[PDB]
Amino acid sequence: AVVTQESALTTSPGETVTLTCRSSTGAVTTSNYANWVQEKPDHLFTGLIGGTNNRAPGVPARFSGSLIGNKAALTITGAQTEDEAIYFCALWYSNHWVFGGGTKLTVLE
Amino acid sequence: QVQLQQPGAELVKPGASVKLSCKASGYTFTSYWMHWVKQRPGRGLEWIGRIDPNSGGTKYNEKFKSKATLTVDKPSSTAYMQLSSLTSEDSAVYYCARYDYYGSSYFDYWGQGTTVTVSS
Repeated sequence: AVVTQESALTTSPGETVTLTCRSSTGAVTTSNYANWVQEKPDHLFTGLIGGTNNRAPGVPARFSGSLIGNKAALTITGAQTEDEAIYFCALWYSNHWVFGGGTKLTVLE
Repeated sequence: QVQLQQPGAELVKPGASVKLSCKASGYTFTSYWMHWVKQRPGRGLEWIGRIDPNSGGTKYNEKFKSKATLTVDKPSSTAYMQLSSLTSEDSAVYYCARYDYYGSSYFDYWGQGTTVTVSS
């Protein structure tokens, strides 16, 4: 399976933005345990969302995961400069994880 | 509190083997699963495999089955990844990442990554 994510998205501070995660094999369901991970400059990775919509302890409340249509989605409500990073989604396919290509989110200040 | 410590880098020769370590602190090591991920410039992330530290049970991405060996040392709460017969395609940043299997199913805490450079 191939996991696809938008390549790059640009937003401005205070806007609402949504990132998607699509599966090659069909609809993303709750059986794929969609994970959202963030990579900040300096190879700094932090887990945001796991099991489709469970937010990790310490993640600001403006991050929310859900299933929109036939895709896993990460919504950032009121984007901040600190949110400029690369967001990777990962899908579980019965015996292995497949990571998407990542989305470079630019917050224009 | 939770910390995954990985050494900074490994400079090795083509055809050698390396052993990567990921030392866990601040939580009960056997209660969370440990995964290994590879990052190459512009090629996104690749899942290598995972290990359940309590039983030693592994699961690998079929592409890394003949290349990687995952083990743990429970007393020192360290996870290891051995990579054999290295080539240039093996030069990457390798991360260890904890996965909350019994809880909420996220990759919550990540090590800082070890940069492996395969060069002559």
